[PDB]
Amino acid sequence: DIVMTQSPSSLAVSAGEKVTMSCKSSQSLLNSRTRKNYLAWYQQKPGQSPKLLIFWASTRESGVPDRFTGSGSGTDFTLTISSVQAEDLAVYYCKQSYNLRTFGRGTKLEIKRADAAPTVSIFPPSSEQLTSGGASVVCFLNNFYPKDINVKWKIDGSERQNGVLNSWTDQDSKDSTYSMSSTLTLTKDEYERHNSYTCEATHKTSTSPIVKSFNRNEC
Amino acid sequence: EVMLVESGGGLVQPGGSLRLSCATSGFTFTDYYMSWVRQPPGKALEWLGFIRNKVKGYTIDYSASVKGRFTISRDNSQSILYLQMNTLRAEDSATYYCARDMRRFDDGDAMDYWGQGTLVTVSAAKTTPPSVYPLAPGTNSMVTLGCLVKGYFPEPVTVTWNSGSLSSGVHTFPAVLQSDLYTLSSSVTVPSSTWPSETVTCNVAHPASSTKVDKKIVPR
Ligand SMILES: C=CCO[C@]1(C(=O)O)C[C@@H](O[C@]2(C(=O)O)C[C@@H](O[C@]3(C(=O)O)C[C@@H](O)[C@@H](O)[C@@H]([C@H](O)CO)O3)[C@@H](O)[C@@H]([C@H](O)CO)O2)[C@@H](O)[C@@H]([C@H](O)CO)O1
Repeated sequence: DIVMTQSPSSLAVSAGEKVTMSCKSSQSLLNSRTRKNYLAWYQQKPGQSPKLLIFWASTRESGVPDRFTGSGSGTDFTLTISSVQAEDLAVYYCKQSYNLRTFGRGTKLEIKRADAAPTVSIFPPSSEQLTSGGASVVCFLNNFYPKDINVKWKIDGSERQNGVLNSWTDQDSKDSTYSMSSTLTLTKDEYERHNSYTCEATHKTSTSPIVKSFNRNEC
Repeated sequence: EVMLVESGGGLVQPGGSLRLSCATSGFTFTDYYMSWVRQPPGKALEWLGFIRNKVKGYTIDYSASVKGRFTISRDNSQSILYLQMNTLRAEDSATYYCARDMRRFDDGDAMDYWGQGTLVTVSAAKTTPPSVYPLAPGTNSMVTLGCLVKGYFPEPVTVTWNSGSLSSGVHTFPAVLQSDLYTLSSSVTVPSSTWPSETVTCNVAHPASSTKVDKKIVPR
């Protein structure tokens, strides 16, 4: 029941820059006999299981790049990532092993990169979905930055916002971009009445919306 | 090659029980403390307890959160780690990991290797299979395709393309809930000099409804 607190909650840093985060313990993790602190650091990249980086506060686990460094004693600990790489995108947890085990609540490391415009694709309802009387028009906005983007479904010129589901991916581990998918769901009889289906993103990389569309009657 | 595979997760009603297992290999099982750790969606890691190694007599210890409610044990003949969970609540819904813990104090101490995890959803809602819909275009050296996986409950579904050989250029979007039914989509970008001359198929798996589906992305 040693309590572990981490700070900052999250932070954004550009590739190359140094990062430092903190781990604080409600009790000392120092064994006076072994003269070691029982603190471990873990890396959990997006959509992955955690990976060990450091144990004994500062011992670098095998295979771990030496740009990662742990320091500290007793109740105050620190993980440093000199020169951050895009691959370093992850949530970092500290953990005491002095008495059983207890994790902190993590420090999320986001990557500041250059602005990037989405690649937009649009997809009409599949014939097999149409068979069910339902209709989903799907749009992919891939590899863009930053995360804040404005996607509006223009049905026959007029915005919709009715029956829309959106979902963002975490930051990419390679290029540090985001992707998102917008799915507009109609009934089939709904889908036939209208013809023009436009997916458009207004992103901070342009005052001109990026837009893709098809006409149902041209399919 | 050290390997940890979690099994036994799924949809389980509130108040229900469930036994997770964790097959291991690539190392000498009895020598290691094995730990269970969990992670609710969008939440931090929580150690639930461990079972020690042979030298320690395989004694067990727990976190206060699950102590007296969860039971850890190990089959040393098969190198399999177990976790019995009782009276599951919403707060128990999470991804459950097994991890290889300490061997020798003089060496430490930490969780060396983790499994992929197995997901538990404590819920009254009924398991429902997914419809998998192929997403083809209605034209520029690079074509994007997709799969719509429409709910479907509970999480997760697995999506791969061409059996996992298509991993780069694959974006899979977190599932969004819709009246007790999840929807997710996946997208792959391949050179258009390559499609549809070569096949692009998505492989969706929903272990809970026992569904496995292959959806070929055909033109038109
Ligand atoms: C009362 C302490 C006695 O001896 C120690 C000491 O310096 O405190 C600790 C001894 O620790 C072990 C051992 O056989 O090496 C290992 C301990 O591990 C665990 C545990 O199993 O619960 C898990 C570890 O990650 C860590 O959390 C430790 C704690 O730091 C508490 O020690 O607990 C544990 O299994 C103990 C066991 O309780 C018997 O003491 O044994 C050992 O290092 C001895 C040394 O041989 C003589 O001083 O020092």
